[PDB]
Amino acid sequence: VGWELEEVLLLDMSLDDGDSKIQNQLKKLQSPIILLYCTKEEATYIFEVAN
Amino acid sequence: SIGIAVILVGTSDEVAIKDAHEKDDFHHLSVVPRVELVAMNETDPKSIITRICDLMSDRKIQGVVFADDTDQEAIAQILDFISAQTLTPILGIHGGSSMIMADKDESSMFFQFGPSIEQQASVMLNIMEEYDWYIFSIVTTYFPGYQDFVNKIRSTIENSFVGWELEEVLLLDMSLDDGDSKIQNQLKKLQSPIILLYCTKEEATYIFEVANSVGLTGYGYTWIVPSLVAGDTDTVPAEFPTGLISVSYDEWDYGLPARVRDGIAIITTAASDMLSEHSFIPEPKSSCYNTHEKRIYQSNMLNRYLINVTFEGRNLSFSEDGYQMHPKLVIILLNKERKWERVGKWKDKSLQMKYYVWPDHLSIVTLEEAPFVIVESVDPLSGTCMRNTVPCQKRIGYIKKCCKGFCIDILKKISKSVKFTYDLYLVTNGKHGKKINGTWNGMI
Amino acid sequence: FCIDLLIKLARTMNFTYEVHLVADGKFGTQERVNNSNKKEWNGMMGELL
Amino acid sequence: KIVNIGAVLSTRKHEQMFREAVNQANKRIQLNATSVTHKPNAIQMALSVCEDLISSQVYAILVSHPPTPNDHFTPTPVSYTAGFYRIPVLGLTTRMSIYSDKSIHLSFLRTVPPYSHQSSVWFEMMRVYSWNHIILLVSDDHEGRAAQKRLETLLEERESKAEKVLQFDPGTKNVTALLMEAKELEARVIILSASEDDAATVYRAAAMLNMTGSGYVWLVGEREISGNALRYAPDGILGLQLINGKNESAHISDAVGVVAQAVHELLEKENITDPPRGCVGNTNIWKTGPLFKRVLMSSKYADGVTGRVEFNEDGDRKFANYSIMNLQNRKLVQVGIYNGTHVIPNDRKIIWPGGETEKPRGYQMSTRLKIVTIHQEPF
Repeated sequence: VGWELEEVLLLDMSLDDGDSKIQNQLKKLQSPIILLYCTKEEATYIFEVAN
Repeated sequence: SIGIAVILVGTSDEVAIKDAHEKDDFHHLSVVPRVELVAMNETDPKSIITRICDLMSDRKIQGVVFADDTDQEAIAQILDFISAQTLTPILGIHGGSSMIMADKDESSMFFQFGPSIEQQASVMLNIMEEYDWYIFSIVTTYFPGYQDFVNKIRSTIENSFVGWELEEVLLLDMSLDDGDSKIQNQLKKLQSPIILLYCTKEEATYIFEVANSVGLTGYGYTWIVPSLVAGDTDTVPAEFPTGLISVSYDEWDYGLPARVRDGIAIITTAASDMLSEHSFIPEPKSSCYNTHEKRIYQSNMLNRYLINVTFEGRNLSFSEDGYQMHPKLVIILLNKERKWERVGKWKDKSLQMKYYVWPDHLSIVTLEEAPFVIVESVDPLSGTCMRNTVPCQKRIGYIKKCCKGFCIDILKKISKSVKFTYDLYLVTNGKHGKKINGTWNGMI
Repeated sequence: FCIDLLIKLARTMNFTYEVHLVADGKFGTQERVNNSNKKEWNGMMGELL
Repeated sequence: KIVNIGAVLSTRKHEQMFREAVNQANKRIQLNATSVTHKPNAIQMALSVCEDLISSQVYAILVSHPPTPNDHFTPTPVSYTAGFYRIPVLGLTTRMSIYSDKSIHLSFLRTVPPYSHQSSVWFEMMRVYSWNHIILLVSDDHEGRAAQKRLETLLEERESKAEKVLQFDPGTKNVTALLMEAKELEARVIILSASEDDAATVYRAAAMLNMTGSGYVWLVGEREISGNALRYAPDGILGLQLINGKNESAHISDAVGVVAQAVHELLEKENITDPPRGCVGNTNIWKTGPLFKRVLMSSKYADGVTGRVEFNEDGDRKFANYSIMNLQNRKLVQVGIYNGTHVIPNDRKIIWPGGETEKPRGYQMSTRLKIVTIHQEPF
């Protein structure tokens, strides 16, 4: 079945003042469907960064 | 004689300007220009007002040329009264007096050395034509020129056969309180490589900051922006993305001594034609007291001749609204450091840009073969390159042509499959390839 | 054929008409015309608008 | 401190109320009044704005209707001269739409709506009377273009357009050429946005083209139902009027109150800079001025003499109220009202142009058609 994958992009928590680069990293995400995998705390941080 | 009172504000080269008065040659027109130079600091508008009328009653000057260094827009508005109440021509050659105001008085004699927002929009489309950029997007605030800016762009799109695709005309209102979420909601519809922004200089930093929150400010984008946002090119707020394109006036080349010379010429030759055709010397009441009784004498005729002026083969023609029909504009681009560098030059609807190629992306060589790579001249039906063609260059004589063939159609299908950009160019050193003295020439 | 169809249209829609041929003699296309620098239709298409 | 709020108003008698108006606000940290009459000469008017500022250091300026019948150009000397320092100026009795642009009039707020805001009345009146095909008779001036520009925007909101937007040069004596084109148009609803002088020419021609008969509707603003235009307007002119536009004292009291609330807002802030002492060398732009102007729009009055006083984003009035006259028996009798959100017609009926009691449809069908054919062999 036709499957196409856009990005497997990884992003970091432990980096201090990493908000600017984590936003810069998330720029490459253009696909309409996201398969997220992180902690519940990290999910809000990702969602607020995507916010 | 003609009374002209060139006024300089702030720091300027008065001696250099005074020399241009001697170099001003209008013997053929026989204008007798009585040019007077007065220099005085900006101070207050009452001083600005009282400098003219008091000096008007002293020499009965016919015209005024006003120069400035400050970027206060209020100077242009104040200069309209003396152009309207006193019916005396006023030239906004430099500074704040050259800040083009869209709407003037219906009887004002004011004229300015600047481009209109429709003229800046037209050249912003010539930049995209030169490099074959056809994807569009427009983002405007509630600034008063937003209606004219968008209308000129939309009209120019449909009046030409060149393929123009306008995605959205996104409009953002800054009056909202805590409307960053709302301003982001509208701004999120932006999905075009090229964005034509029109707002105040302050708003652009706010816009770019919100776009910074999105983060898609500049990576392959090329924001094109009028000179309103650029403002003082010395001060870059560092929130402007690198690669910004703006259309500024020729401040680098046309210095104050150059502009003052044109100011004297424009007033003089306008009166000479009236002094010859109409043969009536304009001598209005120089006093500013009880101007209601002074409206019997009207010099609306001089407005006609001031519009159409020829000087040294340059069509120094204004508008009924006070712009310049044929201004000289330069396209300024942000460099890697926060510096505006001139890249282009627009004059008489011609774009003499110095960048032949706009700076993955890779370069590709090509030859001329019968069914594989056929090079043709630029398309005359609509301009540039038509369908099924790509733009290719050749050097002898750097000329942009259109390339098409079996090999190119392969390149087009490969390019959007491998997801890369390219710029073809034909061979000058030879053909396919030959090893001469251990050296390779041509495509290989 | 067109005029016979036109007469039927008038009877069934209760209107009168004034048939006049095309000044240009052409059906209609979008043209550049650099003299005026404007896109306009020519002839039959240009008489409707 | 001694916050100065002095105005520049004509009608010496009205200025007496301004002193009482300031004193009333004080009873409600200090406001001082330095009202000065209007200089008849425009050039002398501009200097007196800052010359009176020398001894006052005023925070805002109020301008009103002068004794002269110009009714425009009066705020220009007081707006640009004060606009150099970003001093907010209040448009007590000015209705021209030129003062609605921030680029040219940088610091100006209007306590009355401009003439170009009548088209908000008209567009909502359409759905009340079920009208969709209209004819616009705007003029070539900026005032005529502003009315056309705003009316068109509302029309596009409903996915509808005006049938024709005929524009005529102001001061034109022979307007029959313009109205000649408007006769063949199917729309019988005519909207005129001209001045009082230009309206007379339109009315004279429309009378002799038989356009004032039955089945015709004339929607008209305040300028063309008064003065010279009223003396030639036909019957059934569905005019418009402002409740208290000509009353200065109604607006001064509300205007003074609005600035007083912003004065309280100005009490607490960061880096408050007092306005320039005079016009000598104060080239500063009064950085606090934009802050004063920005908070002056957001300052909404809970009550007032003329109801709630709200300022638009462009400084115009918000949620105003308009009165719908009607030239019944040569007498303008109100047959409706505007509550700011929708038209509330009066109990009495409307006598339409031509004396028609029933509401005209305002539309027609040509029936006679022009048909263009080409020469084709079988067709």
